[PDB]
Amino acid sequence: DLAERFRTDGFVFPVNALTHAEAEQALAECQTYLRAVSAVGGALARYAAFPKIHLVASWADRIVHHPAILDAVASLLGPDLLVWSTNLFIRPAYSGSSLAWHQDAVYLGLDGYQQHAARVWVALTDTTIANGTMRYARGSHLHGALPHRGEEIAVDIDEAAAVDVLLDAGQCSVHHLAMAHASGPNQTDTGRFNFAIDYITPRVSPTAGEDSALLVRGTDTGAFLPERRPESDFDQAALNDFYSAVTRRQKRINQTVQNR
Repeated sequence: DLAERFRTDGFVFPVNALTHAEAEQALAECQTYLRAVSAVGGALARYAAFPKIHLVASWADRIVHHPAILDAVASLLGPDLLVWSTNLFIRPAYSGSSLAWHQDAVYLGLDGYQQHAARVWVALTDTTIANGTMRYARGSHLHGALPHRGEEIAVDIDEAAAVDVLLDAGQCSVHHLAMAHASGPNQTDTGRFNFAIDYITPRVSPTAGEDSALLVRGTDTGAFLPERRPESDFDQAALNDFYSAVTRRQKRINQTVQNR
């Protein structure tokens, strides 16, 4: 029924992943990682929060391979899975900014996310009605990406029917890349930390340009050049593959953004 809920609503949550203790430990490792790349500066600091954290940081590598997440995603997308990107979405204490309703798919340049992709939104902290959580628009995914603070989907969203994504630390939400969502400001004294993972099957293909992804279930990488797991935090081989993979991805992003 998990797949049925996902396909009907365009999302499904909560699904269990990390324990509270694993969530807190992961958050500590994430914070340690952020400080470290900030001190190194350069390209790691610039791309600290996206799009390939899992290729250089052991804590991110561990989560995207977590069996509970992979099992949940497999029940939605099938047994052949790849990690296409990772994102840190952090809303610090008393951050007054808001994000308009929008869909993740707009600038990803992917073909086949309609049936063969899902974003896993892992709560490293609790998500509450007041700490800047995401809201979903149920059923807003059924026509794929739509035309678009950030830019906003050109459609009227019923705010009263929107669904606050409320999670215990360690739980996650899974939503369609065409799910319309918005996020409010964090009104609390504690930062809100979420780790987002884009899972795809080999039936997803880039609209244009060379692309890469990390095989996590199955043996088929489709059109994607294969990536590798980091042997250790900031291992030089991982850094070199990171530079290559991020450069490849940002070329794609730059290209789709140009075709607005």
